[PDB]
Amino acid sequence: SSTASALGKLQDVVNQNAQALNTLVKQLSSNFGAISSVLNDILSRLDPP
Amino acid sequence: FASVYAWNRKRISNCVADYSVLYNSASFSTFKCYGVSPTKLNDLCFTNV
Repeated sequence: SSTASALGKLQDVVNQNAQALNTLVKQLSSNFGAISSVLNDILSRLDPP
Repeated sequence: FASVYAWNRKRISNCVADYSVLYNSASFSTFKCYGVSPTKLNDLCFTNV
């Protein structure tokens, strides 16, 4: 009870999973060389070709 | 209009423009536009010109 940090393995697993998921979801905002980071504005501003 | 060395720069803001009538005029020798399609110019809303 008194001494914490004795359950490191489960916390590490949860932290790794959460951090990987957060990195994946944050990657969605990258420009990737285009002119905008959102496809809706690309459809609403350009011409197909 | 002044020369190329003294190009005249002007600010356009706080107005409701209408580019359709400007586009439909046939007096323009050349009309090529980048990044925005001329047809969709009547829907986007900008900050200043």
